[PDB]
Order: sequence, then structure tokens, then C-alpha cells
Amino acid sequence: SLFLIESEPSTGASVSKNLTEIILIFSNDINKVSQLALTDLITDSDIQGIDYNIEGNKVIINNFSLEPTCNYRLSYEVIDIYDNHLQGYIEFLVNQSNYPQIPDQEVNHTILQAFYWEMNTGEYATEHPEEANLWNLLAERAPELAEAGFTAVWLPPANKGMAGIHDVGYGTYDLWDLGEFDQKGTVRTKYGTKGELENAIDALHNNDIKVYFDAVLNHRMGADYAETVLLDENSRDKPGQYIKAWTGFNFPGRNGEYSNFTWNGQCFDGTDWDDYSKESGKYLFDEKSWDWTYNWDEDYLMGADVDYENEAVQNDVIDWGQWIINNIDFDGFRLDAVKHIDYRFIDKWMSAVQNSSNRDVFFVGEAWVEDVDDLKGFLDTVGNPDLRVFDFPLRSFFVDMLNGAYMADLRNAGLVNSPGYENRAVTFVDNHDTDRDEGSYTVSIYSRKYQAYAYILTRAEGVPTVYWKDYYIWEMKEGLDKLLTARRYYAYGPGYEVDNNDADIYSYVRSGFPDVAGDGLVLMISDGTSGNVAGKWINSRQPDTEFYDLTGHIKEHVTTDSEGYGNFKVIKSEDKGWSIWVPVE
Ligand SMILES: C[C@H]1O[C@H](O[C@H]2[C@H](O)[C@@H](O)[C@@H](O[C@@H]3C(CO)=C[C@H](N[C@H]4[C@H](O)[C@@H](O)[C@@H](O[C@H]5[C@H](O)[C@@H](O)[C@@H](O[C@@H]6C(CO)=C[C@H](N[C@H]7[C@H](O)[C@@H](O)[C@@H](O[C@H]8[C@H](O)[C@@H](O)[C@@H](O[C@H]9[C@H](O)[C@@H](O)[C@H](O)O[C@@H]9CO)O[C@@H]8CO)O[C@@H]7C)[C@H](O)[C@H]6O)O[C@@H]5CO)O[C@@H]4C)[C@H](O)[C@H]3O)O[C@@H]2CO)[C@H](O)[C@@H](O)[C@@H]1O
Ligand SMILES: C[C@H]1O[C@H](O[C@H]2[C@H](O)[C@@H](O)[C@@H](O[C@H]3[C@H](O)[C@@H](O)[C@H](O)O[C@@H]3CO)O[C@@H]2CO)[C@H](O)[C@@H](O)[C@@H]1N[C@H]1C=C(CO)[C@@H](O)[C@H](O)[C@H]1O
Ligand SMILES: OC[C@H]1O[C@H](O)[C@H](O)[C@@H](O)[C@@H]1O
Ligand SMILES: OC[C@H]1O[C@H](O)[C@H](O)[C@@H](O)[C@@H]1O
Ligand SMILES: [Ca+2]
Ligand SMILES: [Ca+2]
Ligand SMILES: [Ca+2]
Ligand SMILES: [Ca+2]
Ligand code: NA
Repeated sequence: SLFLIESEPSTGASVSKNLTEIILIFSNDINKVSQLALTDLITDSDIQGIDYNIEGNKVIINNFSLEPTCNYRLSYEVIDIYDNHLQGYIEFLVNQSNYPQIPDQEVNHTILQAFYWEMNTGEYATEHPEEANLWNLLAERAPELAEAGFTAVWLPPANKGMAGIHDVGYGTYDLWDLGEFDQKGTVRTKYGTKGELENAIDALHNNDIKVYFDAVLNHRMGADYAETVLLDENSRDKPGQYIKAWTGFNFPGRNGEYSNFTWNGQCFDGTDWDDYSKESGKYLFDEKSWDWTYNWDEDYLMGADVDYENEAVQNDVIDWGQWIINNIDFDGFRLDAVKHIDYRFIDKWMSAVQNSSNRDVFFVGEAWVEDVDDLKGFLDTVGNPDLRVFDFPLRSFFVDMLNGAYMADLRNAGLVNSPGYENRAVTFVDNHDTDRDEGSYTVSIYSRKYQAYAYILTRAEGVPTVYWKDYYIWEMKEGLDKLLTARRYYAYGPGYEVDNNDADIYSYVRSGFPDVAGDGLVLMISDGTSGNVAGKWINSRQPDTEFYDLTGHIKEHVTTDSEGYGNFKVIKSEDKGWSIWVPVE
């Protein structure tokens, strides 16, 4: 049978105006190109003078000059060497060549989460062998990340873990070992050596990208030795019994470099394992008490739980934080498991790290709380103005969207829409805990993920985060790059809600800056599935302005009236139900 196998560009692509040829690859050798047209779809004009050449089953089309922002269709009728006839087309959109000029200081911030759970395991190791040396890879990719519009990267925990080269990083053994010391069976971490990390940091900084460390302060695992420890009469399990606890940490590979501190049972509140009875439990050590947490009795999670009421422990961990920023040159932190760490300590540590340098250190906590009011309460309780948090509440709306949501409610969803707290939201769609292959803790955003990204990337509040697995592994880069273009160049000025959202369509307006030519956008997203194009009458805040859809989805322009209104459009499908309208000029 005669069909098109592939094309370069693929249908629906955004391409540079510098593109010189279109390649069509057919299933059979081609005898004739009967008909061929490259049509500018906005003006409905066929481009004169295009040429083609046949090479076996390939047709190469060239001799054209593409116009930035224009939507094109290449239509063909071919005849193969068996006399089969095939009529078809591809469509593509040309990138803008002259973008709005946003002052460097006002450019939007966007984070890349630069890892996932299964990196360099199983089939991912075979298919993406470059990920066997993540720090080297990030150094190699820094220019492309910067070009894409990322301004910060969140690294996986970069210190040594209990599982050595296999640890994703959360099995914290030694904070002071960044892949420098022979500990846990390896000198490097999963990601590389300390020197490779420092090379990555310097390469990322060379491209004006900030670097955040994933700090895991709650627990320690992989103790060097076990101790006999009496449990408190207040212990939930085995009160008043001796257990054998893995609480001895002396870091013999490191041999005291950077910090002479060593850990024993007096540095921990408790543990979940007794090596005598070989029984799990929740064991509180004699004379210890669980630290103050937002929710009652949430200090214990796993491992040997750090006692942040111990002053020597506090001092070492504060020293470590200061080291990471001032000596290792990080720009901020993700605080893992933040709700399980003494809130007094979190506040004191943050302020001590912030106060140690003139650099404005970024902090985001992972407080897995899906109710907005509960998450506001958490923030209120830690009381540190610099603490941002991941917007798990907003992500709950994306989970709703999987089988259909009431889309107008995106006006009010999430911490990012909570008055007084919007600027402390770090918005996201998935991460290494919500999108993993096995042993995920929730369902992933397996449908309508683009819509979710479009929503967080165009918003005037919050700092959005892109997940490496989505961008590089699930191969959503091509679509995400369009959204990142929107954010980098267009998503500026105040944000406005609209008055005609409904069950299936949410729209949103960024007016642009009054002193920047050509910025601003109209977002339309939908959870509809009827497969039709739908419109909404929206006030763009840009009178008498022509807009185009930078996603390539709608092959029309919208020209607003003297009051700024136009009929902006979106396709009602899962796959293509987002559009971002931006000025043509
Ligand atoms: C031979 C050997 O001998 C010695 O070794 C000894 C060791 O030294 C000892 O330390 C000890 O070791 C013990 C061992 C040994 O195997 C195991 C065990 N530890 C396991 C652990 O049990 C296991 O699970 C796993 O842990 C990893 C985890 O699975 C991964 O996912 C990852 O995690 C991290 C992380 C931890 O750092 C935290 C982050 N995310 C958390 C989040 O922070 C947290 O709050 C929670 O979220 C829940 C919400 O809190 C909850 O509310 C709910 O959410 C609801 C929401 O609130 C509502 O609003 C809404 O409506 O509903 C929501 C529902 O979704 O649910 C969420 C989700 O659950 O969890 C999330 C995930 C971070 O992002 C995560 O990625 O990493 C973990 C660590 O790798 O593995 C470890 C190892 C014991 O604890 C440990 O003590 O004993 C051995 C001897 O056996 C000697 O030392 C050695 O030298 C010798 O070789
Ligand atoms: C392309 C696709 O990639 C990712 O999807 C992953 C899931 O994250 C992962 O859990 C697994 O999904 C299974 C899921 O766990 C299970 O609950 C369900 O019953 O079956 C799923 C199929 O195996 O694997 C898929 C990858 O195969 C992203 O999370 C998805 O969002 C992403 N979809 C994108 C891409 C397209 C294609 O253009 C859009 O049509 C789609 O709406 C968009 O969300
Ligand atoms: O304090 C360090 C030492 O104390 C102990 O008694 C431990 O059993 C031993 O393994 C450890 O090296
Ligand atoms: O706030 C968290 C609560 O959990 C634990 O029970 C603590 O011991 C208690 O002091 C703390 O306030
Ligand atoms: Ca704790
Ligand atoms: Ca304590
Ligand atoms: Ca709906
Ligand atoms: Ca403007
Ligand atoms: Na504790």
C-alpha cells in the first residue's frame, strides 16, 4: 500500500524560517509528483516557484522563502511505481524571528526538575545512555536549556546515599560527601563525582541558569554501626525495651574533611527498625521527644529520624547549608519532606543560610498537602517569608481533569490562586513521586498534560517547574518548547480572568507590558473531546491587534476590535486542546 511513512518537518511542527527543504518519505518508490502546492493558509496563497526532486521513495521540496509566524500547508498528489495514487498534506507553523524585547531583569523564571526515579535503570539505561553521567549531561545541555527558557535547574540530591551508586538520593547517608569520598561502595554518586558536579554548576552559571540542591534533612540511613538504645516509656512500640538501632555515623571514608561531626543515638529521636528482633515499628528513644511539626506526630517518616532539638545537630546542618551556597555555589534548595521536620528548625536554618550571603537564596519546600487551606496553614506555621512550597493543591485539579473537570474552576484552583500566597507557589504537573513506573504514590497526569503545562507556564503568579521525564523521556519537548516560548517572550504584564469560562473551556489573558511592543497572550485550554473547534469572545486588552496561535493548532488569525475583543479558538480534544494566541507583530 502507498502511504506517507514520515516527513521532515512532521505535520504540526514549528520550524525556523531558515528551513530550506521539506522531505516526504513514502512507503513505495515514487514515479511522479502529479500535484504540489505550498500554501500560506492565512492569505490563502500558493507560493510560486517551488521545486521538487524524487529520490526513490523520498520527495524533497524546496525553493521557497518561509515567512515568520505563518501557517503553511504542503499538499501533494503522488503516483508510485505500481500506479497507486495518493493525495495528502502536511501542515507546519514558522517561528517568530523578531520576539518582544523583555528587559533581562523582568524575564520570567522557569525551573527544570532535572531528574526522574528510573534514570539509568532498566530500559532507560539502554535507551538514554547519556543519563549514566547526569552532571556531565547537564553541563553539555546548559546552552540548550537556556535557549529553551529555563532559568533554574533542580538537581536530585547530590550527596552520598545509603544505596551508593544506586541511590536516587533520598536515602541520605552523608550530606558532606558530594561524590568525593569512598563511602557506600562508590566514590561517585549515581549522578557523578563532586568535580563533575562543580563543572555542571559552572557551565549552568555560564548560561545564566541557577542551580538548586535537593536537601534531605529529615533522616539518615546506612549507618556505619548500630547501638543499643533504650526506648522511652512514651514509645508507641516497645516502650521501655532495648533495641539495636542503626544510629552510628562516623563517615570513615571522609575522615573528617569539611566537618568533624559524628552522629550517634543522641542525635536521633527514633527509628523504625530493631536489629535484635528484626521487627519494624515506630520507636522513640529514651528521653527524646518528636519534634514540633505542623500536623501532630508527623516528625517520624523513615530511617533514623534526626533530632532537631539537639543543638550540635542543628549547628552541623546549618554549617552544611551555608557550605552548599557559599562554597559549592548553589543558588537555593528544595527541602524534601518539609512537613516532617521541626518547623522551628526549618525557619532557623533558612534564615541562617539566607543571612550568610548577599545572594538571595531560593527555598521551596515539599509539603505534600492537597488542600489549599492546609498548605496556607503550614506556611503560616513555619512563618519564614522566604519559604515557597510545591502547589500540590493545584495538581489535584489536574488529576480531576483526567476524566473531566469543571474547567471554569481553574480561576480559583491551587495555592497559586490564594490571595496573599500566590507568589509562594511553585507550580508543577508531575514529579518523581507522582509519575513513576512502579510504586507511584498517586496517578500521573497521563492525559491533558499539555493543558496543565500551558496553565502553569502562562500564569502571572508562581514559579513553574517542568519535569525532565515529560520533556526528554515521554518526548513532549516539541510541544513544551512552544509553551516555553510563550512564557519566555509573551507571558508578561497583568493577568486577567474572563467571564465566559464553562465546564469545558478555561481562558486567561496576559496583557503584556505597556512599554514592550508585541508581548501578551490569550490562553485557551479545554477538557472537551468532541473534536470540534470552539470559540470564545475575549478581551485581550490589546485593541486592533492581530494574533496567531503559536501552538500550530488553529490555522487562523484573530484580529481584535477597537475595545480589544476577539473570537479566540481552541480544538476540543485531549491531544490538541490548548491554544496560545500571541501578537503577530
Ligand atoms: C545490611 C545493612 O545494614 C545496615 O542498614 C540498616 C540501615 O542503616 C538502617 O537505616 C535501616 O534501614 C531501613 C531500611 C533498610 O532497607 C528501609 C526503610 N527505609 C526504606 C523506606 O521504607 C522505603 O519506602 C524506601 O524509601 C524511599 C521512598 O520509597 C522513595 O519514594 C523516596 O522517598 C522520598 C522521600 C524520603 O526522603 C520524601 C519525599 N516525598 C514524600 C513526602 O515528603 C511525604 O510527606 C509522603 O507524602 C505523603 C503525604 O505526607 C500524605 O499525606 C499522603 O498525601 C495525601 C495528602 O496529604 C492529602 O491532602 C491528599 O488528599 O491525599 C494524599 C495522598 O497522596 O501521601 C503522600 C504520599 O505517600 O511521602 C512522599 C513520597 C521525596 O520526594 C521522596 O522521593 O526515597 C526513599 C528513600 O530511598 O526506601 C527506604 C530505604 C527503613 O525506614 C530504614 O530505617 O535498617 C538497615 C538494616 O535493615 C547498615 O547500615 C548497612 O551498612 C548494611 O548494608
Ligand atoms: C505520552 C504520555 O507520556 C506520559 O504518560 C505515561 C504515564 O505518565 C505513565 O504512568 C504510563 O501511563 C499509564 C498509566 O500509568 C495508567 O494509569 C493508564 O491506565 O495507562 C497508561 C498507559 O501506559 O505511561 C505513559 C506513557 O506511555 C505522560 O504522563 C502523559 O501525559 C503523556 N501524554 C501527553 C501526550 C500526548 C500525545 O500527544 C497527549 O495526547 C496527552 O493528552 C498528553 O497528556
Ligand atoms: O564511635 C565509633 C565506634 O564506636 C563503637 O563502639 C562502634 O561499635 C564502632 O563500630 C565505632 O567505630
Ligand atoms: O507538633 C507536632 C507534635 O507532634 C509530636 O507529638 C511532638 O512531640 C509534639 O510536641 C509536637 O507538637
Ligand atoms: Ca522528622
Ligand atoms: Ca526531638
Ligand atoms: Ca469539563
Ligand atoms: Ca505590550
Ligand atoms: Na525528630
